[PDB]
Amino acid sequence: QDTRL
Amino acid sequence: GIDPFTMLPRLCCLEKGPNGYGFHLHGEKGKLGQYIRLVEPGSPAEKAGLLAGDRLVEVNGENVEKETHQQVVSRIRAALNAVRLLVVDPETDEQLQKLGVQVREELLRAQEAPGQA
Repeated sequence: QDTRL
Repeated sequence: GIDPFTMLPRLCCLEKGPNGYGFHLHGEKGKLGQYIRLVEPGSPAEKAGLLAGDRLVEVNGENVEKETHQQVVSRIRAALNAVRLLVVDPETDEQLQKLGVQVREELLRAQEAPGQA
């Protein structure tokens, strides 16, 4: 689910 | 027509905001292929000039393409306050790769502009 930074 | 000097990977110094930098990076499950998926409108990332369609090539000056998706994200997270994200449009990258010059920092570190922050 994408990658949050 | 006349095309300008297409060889200008933009270095975005991303500030540690609330709990990160405020963008979603998507990566293909190999090595090389890390692209920005979505940017938070309330992030220090967007003001740094990071767009929701750029590719991350280097972190702080060193290439992070041959890493893993985890390691790429970890590179950015390893920064306490500020980290220099070198990003370029994947469309422009097509033109840039054909030039292959030392645009990595040599070109980026042009003349100085003392005044604004």
